[PDB]
Amino acid sequence: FSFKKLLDQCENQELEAPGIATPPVYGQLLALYLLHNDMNNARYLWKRIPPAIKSANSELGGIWSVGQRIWQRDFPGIYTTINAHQWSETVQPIMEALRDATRRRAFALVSQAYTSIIADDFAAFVGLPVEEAVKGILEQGWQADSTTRMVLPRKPEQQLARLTDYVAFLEN
Amino acid sequence: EHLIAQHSAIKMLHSRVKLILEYVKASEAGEVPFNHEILREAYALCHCLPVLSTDKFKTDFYDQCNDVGLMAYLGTITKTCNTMNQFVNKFNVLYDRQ
Amino acid sequence: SALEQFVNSVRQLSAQGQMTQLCELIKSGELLAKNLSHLDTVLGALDVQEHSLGVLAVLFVKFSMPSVPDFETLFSQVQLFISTCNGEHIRYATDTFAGLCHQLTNALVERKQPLRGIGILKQAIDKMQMNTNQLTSIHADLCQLCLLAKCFKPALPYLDVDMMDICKENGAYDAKHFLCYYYYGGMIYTGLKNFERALYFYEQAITTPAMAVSHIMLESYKKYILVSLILLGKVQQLPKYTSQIVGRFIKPLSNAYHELAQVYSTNNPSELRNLVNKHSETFTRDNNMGLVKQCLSSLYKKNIQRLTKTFLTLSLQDMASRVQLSGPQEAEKYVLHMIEDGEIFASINQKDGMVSFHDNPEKYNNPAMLHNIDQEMLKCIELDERLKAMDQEITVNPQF
Amino acid sequence: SIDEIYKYDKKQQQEILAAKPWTKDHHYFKYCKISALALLKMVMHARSGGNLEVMGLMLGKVDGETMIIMDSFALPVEGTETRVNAQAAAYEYMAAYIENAKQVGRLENAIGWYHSHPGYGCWLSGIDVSTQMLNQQFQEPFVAVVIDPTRTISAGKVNLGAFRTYPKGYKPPDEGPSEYQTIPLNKIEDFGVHCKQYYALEVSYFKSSLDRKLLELLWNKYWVNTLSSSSLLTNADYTTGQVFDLSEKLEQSEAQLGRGSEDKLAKATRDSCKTTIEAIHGLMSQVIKDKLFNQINI
Amino acid sequence: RKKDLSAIARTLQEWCVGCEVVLSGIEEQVSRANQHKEQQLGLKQQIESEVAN
Ligand SMILES: [Zn+2]
Repeated sequence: FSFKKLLDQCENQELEAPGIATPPVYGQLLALYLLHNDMNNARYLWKRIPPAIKSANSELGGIWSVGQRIWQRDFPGIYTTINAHQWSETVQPIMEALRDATRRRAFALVSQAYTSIIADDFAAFVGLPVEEAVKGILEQGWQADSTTRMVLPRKPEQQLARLTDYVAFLEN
Repeated sequence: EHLIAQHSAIKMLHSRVKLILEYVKASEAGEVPFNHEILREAYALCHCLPVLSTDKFKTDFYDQCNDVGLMAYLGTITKTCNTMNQFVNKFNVLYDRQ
Repeated sequence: SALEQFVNSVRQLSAQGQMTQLCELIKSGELLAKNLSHLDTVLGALDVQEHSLGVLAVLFVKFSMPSVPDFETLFSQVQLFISTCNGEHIRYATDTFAGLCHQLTNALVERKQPLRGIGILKQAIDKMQMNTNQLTSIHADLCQLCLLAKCFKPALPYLDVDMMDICKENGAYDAKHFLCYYYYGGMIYTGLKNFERALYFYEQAITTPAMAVSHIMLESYKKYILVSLILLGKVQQLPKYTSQIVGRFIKPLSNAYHELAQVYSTNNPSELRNLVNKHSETFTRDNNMGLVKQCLSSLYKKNIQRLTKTFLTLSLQDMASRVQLSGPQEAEKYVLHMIEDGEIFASINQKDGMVSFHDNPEKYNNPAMLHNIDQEMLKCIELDERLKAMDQEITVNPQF
Repeated sequence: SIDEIYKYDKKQQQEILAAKPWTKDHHYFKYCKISALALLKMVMHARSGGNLEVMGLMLGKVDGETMIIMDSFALPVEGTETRVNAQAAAYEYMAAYIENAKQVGRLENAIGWYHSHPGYGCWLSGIDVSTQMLNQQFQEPFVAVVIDPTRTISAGKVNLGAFRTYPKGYKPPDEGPSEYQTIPLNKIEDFGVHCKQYYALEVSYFKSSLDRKLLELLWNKYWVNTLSSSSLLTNADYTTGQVFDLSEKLEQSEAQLGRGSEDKLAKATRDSCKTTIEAIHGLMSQVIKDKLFNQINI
Repeated sequence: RKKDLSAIARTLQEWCVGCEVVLSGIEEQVSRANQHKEQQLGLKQQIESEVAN
């Protein structure tokens, strides 16, 4: 989706810019490279960030802390860090986009690896409150449990040129 | 030189079922006999469509092509290994006293 | 005077009649007079074609001040020479690269890092590297940069090419050039975590005829150890056709490293702690913070991998007791990041405390299988293609 | 005319038969004009012969500088590839046949030796090199008509070679093909003893326009048969025998290139690529039928 | 089965020709590829032969 294009173009162009490019756009690229949970070359380029850029761009330090809690994968804390500082129109919106995207990442993978869990557990692992998860499972029809809140996550020419290649090797 | 025997037999029966097609088209067209045993067989045919959807042959053909393809993989082996041996020869030719 | 038809050579007489002067003998200057500003009219403007042989042999009698104050001005027209005048056979453009750019290289982190040359300058870099992103020490500079300097992007184009076609051929290269080459290859695919690619780079370059040992090469074999042990489930043994004195001399220099290889079979925190404190001199010698818990990661690699084919499910509390794991809830935590590792057959049973194995590597049942194999297809295809091409050229061997 | 070469001028043919150009030069016969009777029962009687080696008399003639194989085929016999002058014993066939073939205007006479090494060729081995050499000093114009049945099974082409062997006293001149061929243990030594004592004839084929029309019309209803092969099931075991044989040949290429049959490594790479191509093209045709008839969705 | 007969036989003609044209495009891709294989290896062998002298 266009958010990824935003990431890519902002990254490469902001790189093309420097004396030193936009520190605000620096932290914006920070969130952008976070968008995939792409954290390690993220810290890498963090370590090219000029220090006045880091401390001065307070959203930059906030986002860095956010990626910190990402490495915790502490979901609600990271959600809060989203609304620690707010860079609308480039970050806070993509804050939301990345948030929902990786929330769905957690959705899929947790439901997959699910055997039994209080749905509240992962609901807090996606910011969803108790009966928010009640909605998510009932609307999804997933069986919940009393005394355990255990879910039931369900999880989900061509050959001619082949032949040409076969000849090109075999028959050469 | 193989598939042209395919091509020849297919074109022969192609003329056959094409003459079929032609006098058929005439049946519905006009002035050529109206029988209920014409297409009807065509219905049988369209239920003769791709035999064995079955996943049975699907796995079977994964089997077949994987076999031949790993055969060819080994042959990526044969080709480049013959190349490699000739390389080691000429390495023992000029770099060395073979 | 000194550039009467010589600047006329670069502008005009390059690709001309008996004007084969500059290229063949392979820079912030190229003439050191008061008119160092007149060093910047038109040289990086047009191209680097057949004007090769003479005038460098004519003009190697100045060879002073390759670092004139044109750090942006003649730098600008050399970024042009990148773009505008990239050239004919631009390998020998390593000259100013050698003389100046490494010169310039010396200043880049000396200022900050390579601020200004990388992106465009790869234009004539690749105009230099004819076909396969062919090997040069431009690789060396920029990739030492992307390794240590926090700028890893411009060779992301060049990441896993089977680049070849180096130039010895009147120098145009250096042992250190490839040394650095697979060296930052190792260190970066470390940091980039494509550890196998770089481990490969190491071994493929370390069987090279080696008689000079370097603590640089010591960092090389060390990090190789790091990957080959951590990255693997157990130890690798290599094609031992490496150096005579080097591969067998650093091998006892790898004393602690063979013993630590044994340590990979050991599973003891305290000893590895002590050895890490020992080699911390290397643990942070190039801002390689974290290597010790890289080792710890290999540790829990062994843990989990053992656990893999043991059973279907256990008292995972009791299993965490089993596997020297540091935290049952924590246990599923790193289990589930293995799920982010995307490999594990595990599952999330809060209620029963159940984690099962699910043994679905593949069910041989895919167009995806087709894709794996078509990869294999084209890969082996071009493999045999250059097999036949190199065979072809072996046909070009003279009277023999 | 297309029928101009089907014309068996018994006059002209038996004239050049008694011509004896070979006694002037044993390399006179460069061509081998063949009518497809050779292919006919050579092929299907090497294949129908199972693995049983055979022998006998070929129909034919001579034209210009050309041996002519009007006939070649197999026996339901054995022993060829090891018989002391095998072929002779089947000549009783056209000890009779050709005779009253003249009663229908087949005024031809006997010209050669039909035969087949079912599965591994049509030629004359060590003892049959005694056969071949002795008989070409016995029977010249004589030929080692060479085509392999199972080679022509997994090969898709008729490697026909009319091998007038170089008689004793006559060495291979400029043109001695000497088709080197992988021989079993029985006769590989004697082939090395006699691999360069024969040349090949420029084996052309002659026919009528009716012949071409018949083959085309053959294809014109055989194509249905074309999409009904199922031959990957046929000789997958043959591929397995090649598996073993090839690992063995790499063993032997190993043993050769160790210290110091010429370059068995390169020959083995060659033959491995070959047989893999063979199995792969079988898989080709089979996947062809499969994807076709199985991608017919309603 | 009174009459889709016209439409029946013509849908038949349709799909017959459709599989026919799929397979015929295959046919001429074959007249490309290993006919291209003939030309390619012939020329490559010409190169290899001219490599000698
Ligand atoms: Zn004999």
